[PDB]
Amino acid sequence: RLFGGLILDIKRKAPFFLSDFKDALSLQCLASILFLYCACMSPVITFGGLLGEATEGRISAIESLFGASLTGIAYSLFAGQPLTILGSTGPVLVFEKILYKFCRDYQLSYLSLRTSIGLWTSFLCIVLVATDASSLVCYITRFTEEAFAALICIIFIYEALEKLFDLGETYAFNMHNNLDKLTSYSCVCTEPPNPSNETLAQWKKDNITAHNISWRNLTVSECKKLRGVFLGSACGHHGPYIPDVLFWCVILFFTTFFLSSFLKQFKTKRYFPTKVRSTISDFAVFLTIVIMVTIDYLVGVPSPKLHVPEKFEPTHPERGWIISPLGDNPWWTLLIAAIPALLCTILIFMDQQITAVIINRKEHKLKKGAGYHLDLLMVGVMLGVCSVMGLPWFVAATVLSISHVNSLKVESECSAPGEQPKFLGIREQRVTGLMIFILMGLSVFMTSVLKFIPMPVLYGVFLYMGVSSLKGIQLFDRIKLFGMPAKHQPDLIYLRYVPLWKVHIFTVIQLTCLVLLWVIKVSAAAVVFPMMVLALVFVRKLMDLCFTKRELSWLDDL
Amino acid sequence: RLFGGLILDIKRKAPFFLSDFKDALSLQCLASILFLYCACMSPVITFGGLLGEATEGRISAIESLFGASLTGIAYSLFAGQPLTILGSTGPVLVFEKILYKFCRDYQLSYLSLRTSIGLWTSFLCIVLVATDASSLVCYITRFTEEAFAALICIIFIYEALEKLFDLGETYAFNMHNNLDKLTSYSCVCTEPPNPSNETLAQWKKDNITAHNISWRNLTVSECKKLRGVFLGSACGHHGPYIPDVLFWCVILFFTTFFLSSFLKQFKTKRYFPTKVRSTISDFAVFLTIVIMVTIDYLVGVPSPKLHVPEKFEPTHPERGWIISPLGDNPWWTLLIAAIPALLCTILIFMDQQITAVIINRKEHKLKKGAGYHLDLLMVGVMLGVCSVMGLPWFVAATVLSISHVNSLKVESECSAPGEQPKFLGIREQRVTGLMIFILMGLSVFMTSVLKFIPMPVLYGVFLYMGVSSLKGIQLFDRIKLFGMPAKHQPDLIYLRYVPLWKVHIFTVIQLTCLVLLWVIKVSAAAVVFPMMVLALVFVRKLMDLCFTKRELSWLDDL
Ligand SMILES: *[C@@H]1O[C@H](CO)[C@@H](O[C@@H]2O[C@H](CO)[C@@H](O)[C@H](O)[C@H]2NC(C)=O)[C@H](O)[C@H]1NC(C)=O
Ligand SMILES: *[C@@H]1O[C@H](CO)[C@@H](O[C@@H]2O[C@H](CO)[C@@H](O)[C@H](O)[C@H]2NC(C)=O)[C@H](O)[C@H]1NC(C)=O
Ligand SMILES: *[C@@H]1O[C@H](CO)[C@@H](O[C@@H]2O[C@H](CO)[C@@H](O)[C@H](O)[C@H]2NC(C)=O)[C@H](O)[C@H]1NC(C)=O
Ligand SMILES: *[C@@H]1O[C@H](CO)[C@@H](O[C@@H]2O[C@H](CO)[C@@H](O)[C@H](O)[C@H]2NC(C)=O)[C@H](O)[C@H]1NC(C)=O
Ligand SMILES: *[C@@H]1O[C@H](CO)[C@@H](O)[C@H](O)[C@H]1NC(C)=O
Ligand SMILES: *[C@@H]1O[C@H](CO)[C@@H](O)[C@H](O)[C@H]1NC(C)=O
Ligand code: NA
Ligand code: NA
Ligand code: NA
Ligand code: NA
Ligand code: NA
Ligand code: NA
Repeated sequence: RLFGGLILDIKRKAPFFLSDFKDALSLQCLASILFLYCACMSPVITFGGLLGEATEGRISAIESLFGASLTGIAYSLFAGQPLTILGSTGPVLVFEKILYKFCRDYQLSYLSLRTSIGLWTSFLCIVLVATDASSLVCYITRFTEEAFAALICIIFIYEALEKLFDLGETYAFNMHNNLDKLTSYSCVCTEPPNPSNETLAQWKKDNITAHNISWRNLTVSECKKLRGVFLGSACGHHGPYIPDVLFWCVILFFTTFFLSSFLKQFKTKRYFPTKVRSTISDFAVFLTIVIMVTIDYLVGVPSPKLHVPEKFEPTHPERGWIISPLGDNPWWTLLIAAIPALLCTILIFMDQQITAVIINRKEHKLKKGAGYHLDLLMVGVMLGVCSVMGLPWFVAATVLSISHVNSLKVESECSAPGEQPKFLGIREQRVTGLMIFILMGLSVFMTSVLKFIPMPVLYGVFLYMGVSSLKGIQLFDRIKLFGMPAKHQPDLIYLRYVPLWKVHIFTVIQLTCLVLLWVIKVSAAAVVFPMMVLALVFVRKLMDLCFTKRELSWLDDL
Repeated sequence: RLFGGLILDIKRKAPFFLSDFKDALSLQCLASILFLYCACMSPVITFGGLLGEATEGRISAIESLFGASLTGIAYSLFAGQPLTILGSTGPVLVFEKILYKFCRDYQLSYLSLRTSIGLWTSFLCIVLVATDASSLVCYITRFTEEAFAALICIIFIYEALEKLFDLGETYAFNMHNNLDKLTSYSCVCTEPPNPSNETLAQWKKDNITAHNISWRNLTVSECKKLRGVFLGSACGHHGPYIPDVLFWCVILFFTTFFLSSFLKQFKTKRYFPTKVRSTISDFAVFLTIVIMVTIDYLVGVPSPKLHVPEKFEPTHPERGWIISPLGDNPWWTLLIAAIPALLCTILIFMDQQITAVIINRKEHKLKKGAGYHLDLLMVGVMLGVCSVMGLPWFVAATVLSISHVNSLKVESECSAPGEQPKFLGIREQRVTGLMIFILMGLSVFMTSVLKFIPMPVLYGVFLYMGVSSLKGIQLFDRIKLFGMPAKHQPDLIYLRYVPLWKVHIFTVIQLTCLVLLWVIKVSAAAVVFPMMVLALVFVRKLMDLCFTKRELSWLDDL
């Protein structure tokens, strides 16, 4: 029948609707909210700023904030597994870059074509929900759901490190200064000899006379605007050297990670009460942020800070929030815009479904059942709504969702004569995501407070999340201690039943696939990256050949 | 009889003399030498500089280096337990200060009186060796040998941290600068209006005319010498702000400690060969120094460096190395100088014997026997020699000796059946100390290489040594997990046979004594600090009262 899977999922999920809200009456829920609000805001603002730069000021940060708030609210209220956090995906930012120049190349209107493409993508997603294609989830095995996770976590860690490495270019220090000659250490703005006729043109259309302007007062920004030349002993590539800002950022970045790691380990200590070993051990990354913000405020070094937009009206002065599919375009662009819609729908479907498969793993001991058809239906509906309103596209994010799940773990009480309380289950609820995405939409009113949060602290939090998300994957348990290392082995039940060289070959097979994914990740096919989930399944099928089925579904499997 | 204990100790130690040299044919010996050379040099130079400042340039760093080399060589060649490292104690830099005002307030010669006092102290030490008073070692129990270790280690850690905290005063950064106004950020030396008549006097006896001198070129050191005034936007309390030197020092200090801790943990890893898990796991703090020196050289920020003196002749131009007891003093100062000799001999005897008791603990599983009379005899002989030559006094150091012993530990090669390799014994030898104290005396020729070692790296090494020396003390094993904490307990055999509240009272008794030692450590009695070892024994005697002897020598004396 049609819509049969959706009806079955709604019937399964309906009984637990009230329990989903009632189960959120503990402190760990507020701890997760405060943990994830800051860690989820920063990517949204960065993506919004990048898209506004790429689109000449059409889709800026405020539209990204509003779209994220709307999509998160309507996903947390009505969906399947509510522990999935929708988040702005890098890939998208690629799809606009080719699009806008395309709209610049011929003579087309960007917003109308984008809205038509989004509407047709939403229609195709609804059709896919009708056909019940999500049953293809039955084909994904542990092989993919333990490679993709490792690749995404490693990429996240590398991006977190690269974001810190980038700070050295903007804030360049002096590699060779004499501490005895500080009396002769200054930068001065002077007029440029024989300036380029381009700059002369600039001055003329700005009515700028070289002679009358005082040059010895112009500050760095004004000097760069007026195209001046710096002449001094503290000059650099472009602009005076910035003293002691980079190393303070490095100290902030590493101290935040180390302090969070230390504070998230009081559930193993013994010299404390039971209400102090689980109240500053579940609040490890919110106490860290406050402490580091206070330290940064006391020291007073001007490190980069978080800028949240203050206005509420749209960025472009003529962007009243509605976009008809066709207002300044020929009628055939609607019928041509459907061609990219198939690719976009397939890509979004595969990304959302692989994230849902990763989240609903059997090791998390889910009690309330999960549904895949409703997730895709609501993702498509909000994709259409966001496309009509002129808002950026949002799909599931893997690292954020894994960190959300890991923050609601429930552990038992004993552990000294035993160890690390046995994991009993994930706290199943719907208030955490709703509150996170409500607070995201209200950040326009709390700008005066969010301006005190330095960026290196957020980068350290990102690195901590990326490192902590690794714990749990089965891949590493082989990769770490099987391929090369030593001779003796741990228990590792799968060995209790199979040859060692077979395990080596199995690990090598996964490693080659991971390397291939990394190589073709950036390449020229980053546009169609997640489509590769259609390739690992083919390799898994072509593995029963030189593998007996017993070894096959004993060393993989689950 | 007379000298009986010395004869017995010589008879015990004679058989193993050749084995002591032959057992030093492994790599761990060179590893210990390279570990301890740098960690032992820096205190010597710092103490020498401080004493030269306090004595107006009579006993500078070069005399300290030469005295340390001589004393270490003659102690390693002929002594008892050769794992004790003689080192310049802090207490002395106080005697040799007061003894300076004196020789001035009155009208005495410093070197002659100091030599007479040292000679009489050496004579009293030889008499103590003759009387065989070192048998009083039989009275020291585990109670003291586990406080005086904990107190010394904690003091060492605090001093290592304070040495880093001190760097903020010399290199002061700017707590509030505007990054847009770097075009107006400079310091300028200008002539001081209505300068003090003191400075006028200075200029007159130096023939310095205010008018003709150019003030806009004088550098920071020249400006401070000429008593100028700084007038600019980058000025501070005294002198221009130093950009990005303090935070680089902090990064060096903490990175060295973290990297050393990480590198000294490859004896637990499993994904490496057996010749790479014990060649960069016993060379953990010498690879760290090289890596951090290379990083500091590549970055190029002018952090403080290690200054080793280059000259070989004595500091004062008339200090030909010999000092007759009386050359410019009345003949009764020799007979009066004996009064402080009793106190100095008692103090040195108690310090050396408590260090020897700590080192020769039964847990280290010493095979070759130890002797206490010969240690004191040779310490006294070299104290007399150093006093005659005009060199600073050297006695045993606790943290350095403990780190020397811990660096020669021999571990087994079986961690799979059981656990971490069971400690088999301390490698007993005499080449390590001899080579360390030979290399210390040759540092005057390798100044061009030692100048590249930054000081924060050495402070990080000091902190690592102070932290690692804590591991092993029984005190903490109670202090950590008995007094306040939780309800359940580990095995801890002493409990297998006694009341818990008794253990609490026992720990409280030790804590009160430790607090008293800390309080009277600085006080006004730091001169007579180690004499307190005569007080803990009295408390130990007055503990059998409200303690049955069974509980007493089951929880206490091991
Ligand atoms: C670059 O600036 C120069 C300097 O004013 C200008 O060069 C003139 O170029 C035109 C032809 O394009 C000539 O007829 C003039 O004689 C040139 N000026 C001189 C002083 O020789 C011009 O403004 C800029 N050059 C170009 C090619 O636009
Ligand atoms: C920069 O502008 C100021 C403002 O006129 C001038 O520099 C000095 O500013 C202070 C404070 O306002 C006053 O003593 C005088 O206005 C200026 N002192 C002088 C010129 O000796 C000046 O116009 C500009 N500075 C330079 C170097 O051109
Ligand atoms: C401090 O400098 C002042 C300024 O030159 C001097 O003060 C003179 O003090 C003597 C007595 O000590 C008087 O006879 C002079 O008349 C003082 N000078 C003036 C100008 O009044 C002197 O060099 C210094 N002061 C002292 C007390 O030594
Ligand atoms: C500092 O001494 C120098 C040396 O005479 C002078 O400053 C300039 O130095 C450069 C390089 O030697 C030369 O252009 C001239 O010697 C100086 N230029 C000038 C004075 O315009 C000057 O004597 C001193 N500087 C000041 C500011 O007094
Ligand atoms: C330059 O001069 C013109 C005419 O004199 C004037 O219209 C224009 O506004 C001036 N430029 C600026 C930036 O005001
Ligand atoms: C100052 O002048 C006197 C005599 O004119 C001279 O002896 C003295 O050397 C000069 N000062 C210096 C530092 O040379
Ligand atoms: Na990711
Ligand atoms: Na990231
Ligand atoms: Na994803
Ligand atoms: Na010490
Ligand atoms: Na120290
Ligand atoms: Na000592």
